Amino acid sequence: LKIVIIGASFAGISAAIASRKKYPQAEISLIDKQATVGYLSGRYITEEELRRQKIQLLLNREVVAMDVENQLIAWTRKEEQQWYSYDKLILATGASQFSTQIRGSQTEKLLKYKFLSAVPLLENSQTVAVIGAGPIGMEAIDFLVKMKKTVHVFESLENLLPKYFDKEMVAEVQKSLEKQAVIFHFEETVLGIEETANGIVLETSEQEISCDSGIFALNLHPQLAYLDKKIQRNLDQTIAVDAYLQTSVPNVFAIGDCISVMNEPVAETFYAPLVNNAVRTGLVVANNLEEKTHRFIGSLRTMGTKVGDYYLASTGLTETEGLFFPQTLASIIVRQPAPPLQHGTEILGKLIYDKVTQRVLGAQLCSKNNCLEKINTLALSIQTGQTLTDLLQKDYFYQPSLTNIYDITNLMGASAYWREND
Amino acid sequence: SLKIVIIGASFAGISAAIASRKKYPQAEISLIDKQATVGYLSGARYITEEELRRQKIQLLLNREVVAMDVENQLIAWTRKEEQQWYSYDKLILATGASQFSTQIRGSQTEKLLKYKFAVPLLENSQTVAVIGAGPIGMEAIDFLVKMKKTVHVFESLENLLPKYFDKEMVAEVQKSLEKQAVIFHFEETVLGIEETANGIVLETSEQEISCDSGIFALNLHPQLAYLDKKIQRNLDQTIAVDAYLQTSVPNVFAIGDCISVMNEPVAETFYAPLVNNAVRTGLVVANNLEEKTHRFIGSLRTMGTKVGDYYLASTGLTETEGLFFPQTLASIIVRQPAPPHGTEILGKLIYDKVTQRVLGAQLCSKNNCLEKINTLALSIQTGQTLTDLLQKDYFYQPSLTNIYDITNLMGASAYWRENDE
Ligand SMILES: Cc1cc2nc3c(=O)[nH]c(=O)nc-3n(C[C@H](O)[C@H](O)[C@H](O)COP(=O)(O)OP(=O)(O)OC[C@H]3O[C@@H](n4cnc5c(N)ncnc54)[C@H](O)[C@@H]3O)c2cc1C
Ligand SMILES: Cc1cc2nc3c(=O)[nH]c(=O)nc-3n(C[C@H](O)[C@H](O)[C@H](O)COP(=O)(O)OP(=O)(O)OC[C@H]3O[C@@H](n4cnc5c(N)ncnc54)[C@H](O)[C@@H]3O)c2cc1C
Ligand code: NA
Ligand code: NA
Repeated sequence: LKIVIIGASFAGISAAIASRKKYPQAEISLIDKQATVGYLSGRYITEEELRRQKIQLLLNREVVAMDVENQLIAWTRKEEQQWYSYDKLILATGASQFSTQIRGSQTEKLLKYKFLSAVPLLENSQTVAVIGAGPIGMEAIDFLVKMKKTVHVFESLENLLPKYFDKEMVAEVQKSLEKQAVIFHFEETVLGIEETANGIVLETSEQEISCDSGIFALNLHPQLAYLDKKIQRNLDQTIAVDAYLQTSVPNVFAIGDCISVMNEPVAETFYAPLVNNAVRTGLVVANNLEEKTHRFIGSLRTMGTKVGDYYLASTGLTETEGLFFPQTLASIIVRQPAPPLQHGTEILGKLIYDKVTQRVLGAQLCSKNNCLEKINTLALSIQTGQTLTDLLQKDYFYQPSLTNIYDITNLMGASAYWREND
Repeated sequence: SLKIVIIGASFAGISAAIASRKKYPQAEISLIDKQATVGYLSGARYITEEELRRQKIQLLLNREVVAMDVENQLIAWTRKEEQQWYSYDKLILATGASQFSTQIRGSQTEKLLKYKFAVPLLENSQTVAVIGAGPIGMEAIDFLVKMKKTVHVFESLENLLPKYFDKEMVAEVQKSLEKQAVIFHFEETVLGIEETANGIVLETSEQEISCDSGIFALNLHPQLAYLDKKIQRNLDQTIAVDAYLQTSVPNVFAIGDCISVMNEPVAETFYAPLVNNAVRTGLVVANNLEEKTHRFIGSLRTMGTKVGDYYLASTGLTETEGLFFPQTLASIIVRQPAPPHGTEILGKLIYDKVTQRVLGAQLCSKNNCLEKINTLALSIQTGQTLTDLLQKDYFYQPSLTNIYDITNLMGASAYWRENDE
């Protein structure tokens, strides 16, 4: 069996490794347009580790073409094209193509994040623009605040990390950052950028702002030129796959940032470019290369980070995006002093559930205490179809010096349950 | 005007009271307890009488229930050596763990202390004995080591926290304590205790050990003398209940420590007097006083603690516990350095070899990863397979987690390992 994987990153390396365990005999090739793979960027595994695991790393080769019916792909190394055949093809190409509707976005003064590899332009900057307040955006605001720069943040949605939190859950986080030369512009889109000799002017749907330079923190898209046209694609240009991560054509699969994941209990498609989706989809394709053995469970955009002094975690549907779903969403917020027997710092928890079915659909957490791991529990609760009643009584552990009497996770479900009984 | 009466104003009882109020804003709710005060911890106030009072919860303290009549629905208590009767529409039994019970000869010695019932007897002792290496015993040892006493630990099972960990998982914690004058006697049961003028001698299945005093760290049982003999009970004396927490008689329910809980997947009925079992059964029973609406999920004996520099957590069946079940169980150990190069996180996963259903987990590390046990517990209690655990959602962030969560990894490792075979 010849398993060929295009993309030697999180998704691809996971698929490679997972494939090696399933098929100890199979010939496995990992292809990538880079000099070396194995490290995080802007060193979790060594080429020797892939090698010890009988995985051929064909680097410096950029895939440029495909032939689905003859089952071949073509890469271009040292100016010379070369075709390669496959029995199974796994697309783990990620998303790095910069595609915007911003006029004059090709300014060298507008840094495109992932390509980051601090930098002269930023150090010589006093005021910097950040386009996008998603996870990538907040990371940039963080490093810019450390460098003591003035920051202008542009976000089309209502609040910071909009796809993960509802306004009230991060209102304090924003104020916190506002006291640190961070200036927010929500519900404002960057329409164009004028390059001056010593800076840039962001032309938004509301005004013009001056900055010395800018960081593009919006989600990039999959560079899928090499893609065979017979392969079904989604409107947003991601590759369409079924619950087994197979493309619309025989012997070709796609994982990670290539595809659009699904939040099943609410059967809706969305693009969640996260490391956990990359690792999970990769480990799973490996068991569906010949037979539809294990359905991908889907994604809930589960995330956890730290913005300043605040630990923030999120998973599932936000109440805000509930306007676009059939479920009648309801929510409750719980405040409970941190685990040292309710004496510690406040922990804010929001739970989103279906008001009719009482199924848990989303959760948000904000605190100065690092309780982030609880998001993995809340995520599991939603992913297994629990109701307020189930969450309310799930097992949890108590220890007078380590926890509170009743876990905030269980309490979130109970509080919602009680409120639903008037 | 439903009159709900709750005997026992502790974790279980107070939870039932709170929950009963939520469900019945217009109900008469009485909380009865033989103590003077309520809402204090043990082992500094988690609820004030003023609080329960504000929720219209009739606090009837200094009253000890000594009898009840199921047929006519009444209970009787002794206040100031004068009996009194009280009626109820719904009665919730939430008394706790008090009764001292053991077949040890001479256990009546005054030199053998019962944990929970700076002590003179212990400070005058240089060598103290602890009977039981369960959670209660591990705390006594902790207390004793801090007082710099020499400790002799007796445990019928194979290792410390036997109902929570298999031998290899706590081997380093044992050595850790043995450097602090703790001497362990596993697979050794105390048969009798001889009292001397200045100490005790413990007759064991293997030898005789001298100590100045001893601590009984075995689980105490519910004081159910007042119980109407009409209520069905288990062999260990706990009160039997159906999935909705009702006893075998009309309008009487039992929760917390009076009760035995279940691990449905393996059809195991056991006694696990834990605060989490007390609180959950208390909140659930309040919804089944009339119609059976919500089945109590049961318990996995989920636990988390810290011994020395070690954080230990457990949930479900240990490999050793599994040997007691017909179903064949397997396990795998996973060592993952903590995030970002950090200290080792050691986890063991127990699963059904045939169905690949996750059934138990154990964690040990110098890193506080205990919360991960709540997640593993949810995986088991929810019926996940190794495959489900392998791909469950988890969050990643370079400064806080590893690339692939150890919880997911433990499931994947078992899956892959099973594939090799
Ligand atoms: C600044 C930033 C911060 C982020 N922070 C987080 C975070 O904190 N937590 C989190 O979960 N996620 C985070 N992400 C998202 C995460 O990095 C992605 O979800 C993840 O990289 C996806 O993995 P992948 O393997 O699918 O794609 P990639 O990691 O992009 O790998 C794809 C590989 O394919 C190769 N390739 C592409 N096209 C071709 C071709 N035509 N021919 C040959 N090879 C090709 C590339 O060289 C690349 O190595 C962040 C992203 C950015 C940009
Ligand atoms: C040393 C020690 C350490 C422990 N550590 C932990 C731990 O770390 N984590 C954990 O989860 N659990 C721990 N536990 C167990 C935990 O304390 C119990 O599971 C919990 O207290 C049970 O709650 P309950 O409300 O059912 O009973 P209890 O808390 O025992 O309360 C019963 C109440 O009923 C009253 N009562 C009894 N009889 C009568 C009567 N006849 N009439 C009127 N009132 C009566 C009593 O006054 C008492 O207040 C520990 C126990 C001990 C001894
Ligand atoms: Na909706
Ligand atoms: Na067995």
